[PDB]
Amino acid sequence: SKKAVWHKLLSKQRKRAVVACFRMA
Amino acid sequence: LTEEQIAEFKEAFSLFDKDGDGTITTKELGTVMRSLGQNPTEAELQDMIIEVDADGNGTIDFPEFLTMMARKMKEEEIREAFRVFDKDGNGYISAAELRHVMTNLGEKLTDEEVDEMIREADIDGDGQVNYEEFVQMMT
Ligand SMILES: [Ca+2]
Ligand SMILES: [Ca+2]
Ligand SMILES: [Ca+2]
Ligand SMILES: [Ca+2]
Repeated sequence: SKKAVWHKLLSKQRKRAVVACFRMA
Repeated sequence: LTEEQIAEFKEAFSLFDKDGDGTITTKELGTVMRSLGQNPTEAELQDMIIEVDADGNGTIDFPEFLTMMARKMKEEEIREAFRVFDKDGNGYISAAELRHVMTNLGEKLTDEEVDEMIREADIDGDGQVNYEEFVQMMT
């Protein structure tokens, strides 16, 4: 099953989007 | 804010709070950034904290983080996530778009892995992952 890979992408994307929020102030 | 939005943000906060102590430091921010393959400098880390650190104590608590996320709101995070995969915006994630996201996030890929990820998510059998299939996969 590849649900884990899908979940890892989502986790990383969420982190990347919060980093972008910090960057955008 | 709705409690559901506060709960999503709490989960977002918890992606950065490595010791779970309820504050995000520069080192915790830089750690996550490095894990994304960025190479932040001390200056950039301090600059990002400084804008969000309302009481100036040097770290970000959840209310400060929540105030930043609320200002952003002025879509749900799973919606924004789907939009990142669905780059052409047709409401469907194709294999090429999934390859693009895996590449951008440093996930090594193969065609077969990509096909199986899609196949597992693809309830209606159209060869792509729509939003409803996306959210079910994430559950
Ligand atoms: Ca912490
Ligand atoms: Ca603070
Ligand atoms: Ca698409
Ligand atoms: Ca489908």
